[PDB]
Amino acid sequence: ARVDQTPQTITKETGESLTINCVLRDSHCATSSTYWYRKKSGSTNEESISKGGRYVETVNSGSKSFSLRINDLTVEDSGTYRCASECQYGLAEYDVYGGGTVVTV
Amino acid sequence: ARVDQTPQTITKETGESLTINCVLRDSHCATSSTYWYRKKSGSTNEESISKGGRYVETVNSGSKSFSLRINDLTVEDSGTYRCASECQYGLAEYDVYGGGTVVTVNAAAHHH
Amino acid sequence: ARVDQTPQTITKETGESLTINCVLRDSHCATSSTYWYRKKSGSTNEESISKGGRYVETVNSGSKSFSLRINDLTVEDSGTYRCASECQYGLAEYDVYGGGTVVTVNAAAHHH
Amino acid sequence: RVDQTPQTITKETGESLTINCVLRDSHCATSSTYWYRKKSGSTNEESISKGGRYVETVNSGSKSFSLRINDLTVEDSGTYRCASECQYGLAEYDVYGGGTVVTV
Amino acid sequence: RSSSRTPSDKPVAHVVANPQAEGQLQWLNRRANALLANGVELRDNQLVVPSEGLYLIYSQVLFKGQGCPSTHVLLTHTISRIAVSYQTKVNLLSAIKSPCQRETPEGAEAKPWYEPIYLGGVFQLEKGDRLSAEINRPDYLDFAESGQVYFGIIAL
Amino acid sequence: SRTPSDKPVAHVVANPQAEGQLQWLNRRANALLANGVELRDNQLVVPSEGLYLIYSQVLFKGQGCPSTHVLLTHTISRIAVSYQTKVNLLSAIKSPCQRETPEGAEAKPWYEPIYLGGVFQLEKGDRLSAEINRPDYLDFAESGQVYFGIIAL
Amino acid sequence: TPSDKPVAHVVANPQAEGQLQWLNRRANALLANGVELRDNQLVVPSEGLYLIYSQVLFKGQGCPSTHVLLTHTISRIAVSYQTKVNLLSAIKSPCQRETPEGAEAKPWYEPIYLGGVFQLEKGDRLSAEINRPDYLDFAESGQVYFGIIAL
Amino acid sequence: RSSSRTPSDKPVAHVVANPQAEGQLQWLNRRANALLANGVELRDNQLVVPSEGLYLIYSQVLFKGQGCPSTHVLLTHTISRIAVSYQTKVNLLSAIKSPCQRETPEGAEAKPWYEPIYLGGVFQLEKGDRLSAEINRPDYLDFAESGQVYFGIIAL
Repeated sequence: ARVDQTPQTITKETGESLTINCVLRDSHCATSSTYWYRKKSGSTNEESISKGGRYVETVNSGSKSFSLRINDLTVEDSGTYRCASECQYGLAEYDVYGGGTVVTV
Repeated sequence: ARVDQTPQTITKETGESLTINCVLRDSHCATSSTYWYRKKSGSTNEESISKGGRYVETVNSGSKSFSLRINDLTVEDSGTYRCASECQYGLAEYDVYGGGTVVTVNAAAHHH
Repeated sequence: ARVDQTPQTITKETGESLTINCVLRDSHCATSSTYWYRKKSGSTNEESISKGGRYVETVNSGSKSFSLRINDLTVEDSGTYRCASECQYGLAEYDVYGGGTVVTVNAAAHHH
Repeated sequence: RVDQTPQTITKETGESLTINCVLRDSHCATSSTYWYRKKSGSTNEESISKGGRYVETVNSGSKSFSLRINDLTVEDSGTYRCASECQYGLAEYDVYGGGTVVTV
Repeated sequence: RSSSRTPSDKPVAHVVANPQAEGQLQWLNRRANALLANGVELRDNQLVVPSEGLYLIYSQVLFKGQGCPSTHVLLTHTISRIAVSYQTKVNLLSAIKSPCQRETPEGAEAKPWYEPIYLGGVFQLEKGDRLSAEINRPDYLDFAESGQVYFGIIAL
Repeated sequence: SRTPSDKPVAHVVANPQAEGQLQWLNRRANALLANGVELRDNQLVVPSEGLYLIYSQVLFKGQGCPSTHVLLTHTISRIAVSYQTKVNLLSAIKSPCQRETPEGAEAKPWYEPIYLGGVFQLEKGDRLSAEINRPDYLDFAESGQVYFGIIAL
Repeated sequence: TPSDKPVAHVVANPQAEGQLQWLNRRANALLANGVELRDNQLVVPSEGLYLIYSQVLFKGQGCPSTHVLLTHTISRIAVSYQTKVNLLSAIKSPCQRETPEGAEAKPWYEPIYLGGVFQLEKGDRLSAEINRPDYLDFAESGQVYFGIIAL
Repeated sequence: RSSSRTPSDKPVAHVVANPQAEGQLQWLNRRANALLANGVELRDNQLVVPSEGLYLIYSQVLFKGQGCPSTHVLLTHTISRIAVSYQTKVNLLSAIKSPCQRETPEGAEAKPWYEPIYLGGVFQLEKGDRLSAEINRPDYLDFAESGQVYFGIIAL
């Protein structure tokens, strides 16, 4: 079905950069107006991601996929990776989602 | 019988601690990759229990048995708890399940 | 009734002529598009009768009615006969059907 | 497979039909062309000859090849199912299609 | 002997179930009070959109049985779309109905039950999109009379 | 572990706790899906060109025989990159119920199984699918009554 | 990038009037690497262990009379023992009783499948046959088939 | 006056029921077109896997009765596996069939019924695994003619 996020469930080591990729399967969404949502494990409020250096958008326009990077994984690193995109055709405007959980021991 | 939950029907009081034991019967399943799932009474969606705080886990690979002690028990945490394990030998990878239900009664509040 | 064949139960002699008439009641159907279908005892194939020779079809647009005289009455042609026509008004085009059975037995042949 | 173009034809005596079939399997080639006429209403089947006046406009780009039929009276009316032999590896087969012409 | 007056219209389709067909959902258009014109094609129980634009999709199914066995029966009815842009079948309109919660009748002279389902909505469709109406249990279809099962789109 | 690996293989079994649908599972005791065969959308993906053996069994059970006259079918299909159309490779049909629902001495559970098997030449990326028309008579209450698998010979 | 070993999968011709005739020049069917189809028979080209399988689907448009018994057998006549012997066999009664008495016909379907591993030698003749070729349902997709593969 | 000419290697077995077994399912290999070689054992009507690897399991059983005594008849046929890792009998392949749908000579005579059942699948087996083909009613077996009942494995 639509939107297949590659790292769905990840278990990484303290200090290890985990890369999160989302691959679009609906050929109507654009990888240019990409959005990222994190919900840190244990909270029930969805926060946004400010991509400022540590989170790099290694978007691949060929595969209609976008990527995100973390660095020096911490020990409090707990959060569910959710990606979104602002698809747009003629009239209709919608968004699409994926799925992803992170665990750091 | 490919994973055996010992406490099938339990009745504890709010503020207690129940231990559920699971013993492996397939020598291909490992005591390292164990998982627990609960289904809250009256709901259909099965939720996945997280490892931290109230849920302490004792694992012994020698006897291939793992347990899940549940502390600070409330009356809203009554449901069917299952244990799980990841098995892998040759080209095969599968999982195994169990079953066991908990019922919690309350303790009222002495109103003078 | 969207076309009605008049003869329902017919009893003919060894080798004679059965006449089946169908009258168009829908002014959307044209007498310029006629089709015929017959059935055989226990058989499951809808066959198309051809217009020529032993199968005679007469069309008169005034009453919007057509007939089918069949001669040389073999007794293996015992079955339910339906008629059809092509109707088309505006953006719609459809066809209509009927129903009616024929039965014929044999004779003594005078082989003394 | 096979996409024979003359689906329903009821032309009048004296016409000319070009019969093209389009291949959908990348195993079938426009190399093995052939048609199986029916000669009015028969209870068997016949064939049809090629190599000269009954030649085709075979075009591999559209994966269609033709059948030039002239002076149609009543012997040039029948079911011209189309056929081709497809081959990829250890498999060898042929495929059929469909298309009829009628001249009054 | 017939005639036709001014059509002047746009893509339309209204197909009806085959009455003399066994347990299957086969759509027909060459039957009284049915339409399939102006480019809409019925390929394989599917409607082919001939041009990009907004369409209205509708369908009705009537389920009838002459008794309720005990097996928890759920009657479903869905209109789906497979698009050229996203080639996965997704539901646009759906409905579910439980025909009988009543304990398996130990004796009622069969108790014939009737349950209908209707679906309708407006959607944006693209060129070459294939719409499909389906049901889960074709053994309870009541295609006896007409207008009891149908399926259609209309270019608004 | 003491043994080596081999050639593309798959043996998937129906989900017992999915009453109402035919979901193929591979992460269950005595099931296989390895060496390149992918399970995408209830479909097996051929990992390499070659000769494969495909098989599937389904067991149908119903309570009493109603007067609906149902036809039970079971088919294995292949949609190839070479021919992008659903074609059936193996098929079988069975009519289980002739007589009407008993009006005296009722509840008559009938059981009818169906088995399919054959060898075919498949290409890379071909998606194989085993399906049935009436998934309401499935008897997955016991182990290995419904299954589906391929193995490259 | 080729493939090898004797293989065969033949399917009945739908245009075969009341008879079980095996065909090979159709889409999903193979017969290569030495296997010959002679007189409705498969000829093993090399000695080894082969996998033999076949299915036939029986259809009738009503219960005719008494009890008809449907059989389907794969037989082998070898160069070492020149008699046709049955390797795999199955019997099935398609109609139980209640031949249609006035009430309309009720088409019944009964399939039968056979499969096993056997040792075949050079020149052996395998044949799949059924007793009532008048109830054959060879309509479209492979409902009846017969094949071998060198393991 | 004997010899051999071909080697062959794959552990294989194809055993057939004993015709002189009046009321039981005893598997035999010393019959014309039957095989059991390259290490496979048959311990107490059970096949013993000689090496770990991928095997193909198949079996057919044919049931015959000369009349239906009571509607309540269930024909079952299952292939079991006991592994060294999990010492309990588990079903690998199973099938059930009901030969008699009510009736029970209410207006008929001794109506001989025949019902075959076939089982097949691929499994990964380890050294020492004991496979067993069993049936619930050993009195309805029809092994009177030929290859109608059998059971076999082959290492692919």
